[PDB]
Amino acid sequence: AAFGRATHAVVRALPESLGQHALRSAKGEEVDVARAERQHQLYVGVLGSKLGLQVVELPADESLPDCVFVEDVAVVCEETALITRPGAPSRRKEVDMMKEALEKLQLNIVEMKDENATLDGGDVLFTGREFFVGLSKRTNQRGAEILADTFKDYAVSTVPVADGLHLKSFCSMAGPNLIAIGSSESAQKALKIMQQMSDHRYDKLTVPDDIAANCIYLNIPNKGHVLLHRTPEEYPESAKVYEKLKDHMLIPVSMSELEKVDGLLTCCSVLINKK
Ligand SMILES: *c1ccnc(NC(=O)C[C@H](N)C(=O)O)c1
Repeated sequence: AAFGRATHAVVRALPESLGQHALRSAKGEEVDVARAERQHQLYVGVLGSKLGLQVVELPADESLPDCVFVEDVAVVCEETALITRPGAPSRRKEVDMMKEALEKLQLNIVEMKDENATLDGGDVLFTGREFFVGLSKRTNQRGAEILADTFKDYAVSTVPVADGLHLKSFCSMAGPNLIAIGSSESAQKALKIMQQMSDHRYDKLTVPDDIAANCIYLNIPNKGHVLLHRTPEEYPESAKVYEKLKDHMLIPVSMSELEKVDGLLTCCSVLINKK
């Protein structure tokens, strides 16, 4: 029942087409697809081999270049899975394989079907106490309302997200009651709005690189606090901050290639607690 407890993870392999065809915020560097695949394979190895989660590995689909980013297509809370309606219409065929995987794991499925609702899972921060939902270019108010209707036990509030970002482009949970947050004025502005709307006072872990505020926190039996964070080679000044979590088992995980198409650590798995 502890926050961040997980027993299962759903992931999805990336297709060769991701290199040229995945959506991306800005034209930048060439994606090395082979290197992205190696980094994705190590990421899966941490969740499954190192941490012992039961990993469901969905196969790549060359016609769905963003299909590695499974977090955008489902939000899981306890035994209920919301299958989302991704803001980019061409990603909506990703939900099919996800719905099948979650149904086989015996989760109760709720599908976002409203033709006026969109929501990317990357815009959803679940603190263990409530949800914050980014209103972005991919997630709209109607999507937020359907999420609130799906998880009626939890408060849900919204926060404006800028540009070609998701809410978790600059934050994520780093522990119980602990929000990792970027240093930018934008990231700080959104955190202030979240904190004002909440009944609770959260502790913060502030990192100097917004993108490095996306980490994966897990509570693993016989291990305790676990945190996957970006490496010192990628973001040395943010890695230094994570180093001061002395009761966390810290695991540096590279994601530099998928970051080129805006995908971060949380985006690459859906985590489930089957107690
Ligand atoms: C995790 C964090 C931020 N964004 C995502 N999703 C994507 O970027 C998907 C796609 N490349 C896009 O919408 O641009 C995952």
